[PDB]
Amino acid sequence: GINSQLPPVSYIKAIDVWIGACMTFIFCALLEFALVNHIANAGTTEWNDISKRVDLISRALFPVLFFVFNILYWSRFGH
Amino acid sequence: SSSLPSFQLTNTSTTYCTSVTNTGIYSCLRTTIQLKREFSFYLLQLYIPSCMLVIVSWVSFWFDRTAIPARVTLGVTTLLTMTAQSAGINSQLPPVSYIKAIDVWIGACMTFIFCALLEFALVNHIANAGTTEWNDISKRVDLISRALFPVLFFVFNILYWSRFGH
Ligand SMILES: *[C@@H]1O[C@H](CO)[C@@H](O)[C@H](O)[C@H]1NC(C)=O
Repeated sequence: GINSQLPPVSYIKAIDVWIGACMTFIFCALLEFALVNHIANAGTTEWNDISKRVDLISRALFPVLFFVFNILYWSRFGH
Repeated sequence: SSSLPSFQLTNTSTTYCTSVTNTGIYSCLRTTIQLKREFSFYLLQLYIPSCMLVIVSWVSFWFDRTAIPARVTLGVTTLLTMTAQSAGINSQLPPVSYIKAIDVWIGACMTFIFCALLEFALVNHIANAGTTEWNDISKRVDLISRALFPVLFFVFNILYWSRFGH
């Protein structure tokens, strides 16, 4: 919906960056669950502890990394 | 060079184009400009998104056969998404009636997800048989596709860019 209203140009606009970013953060989010499900299937007690660990990390990792990008993005395009 | 909206001017050239026509021989000057596009934009807008989608279609192979809701949803959503992705792209390409390179690269990703959704159908079909041997074949198909698809895509990737890097 966004892409089909931006004036046609053939160089990377700032919004185009911010779109691909969100596209990545959701791609990684859907990817994170795939890793968790993969290691959780193992019956060993250690792998279960790692599966739970990956979740607990991402619970606060992603909001941090996005906030990092958030800072980087606006500072780059706040001129 | 900056002024141009959609193209980037690389080169200029002053040559002669004096030719001989039915009416006679007329002297002629031809100035020429060379426009090529920024690969950067089209890479981020068109190519990279679909690369993520093809990768997503692969992670259904790393899920076991028993999780039917997992691999069905992954397979059908990825295909729906690609059709939408292709729709957003297709409705901004300048109207032409010959196969563009991007158009090839779209139909390819469309196929790799069609085959991914198809792979699970094969696995689910042979896994229903109670025999332990079919089960080992069911599990084998998964383990292959886990590394088969990324290879075949990487093969196509090589072929594609080499064909369209001229
Ligand atoms: C640009 O034009 C010059 C002059 O003819 C030529 O020597 C050069 O090869 C051209 N460059 C490209 C991009 O081919």
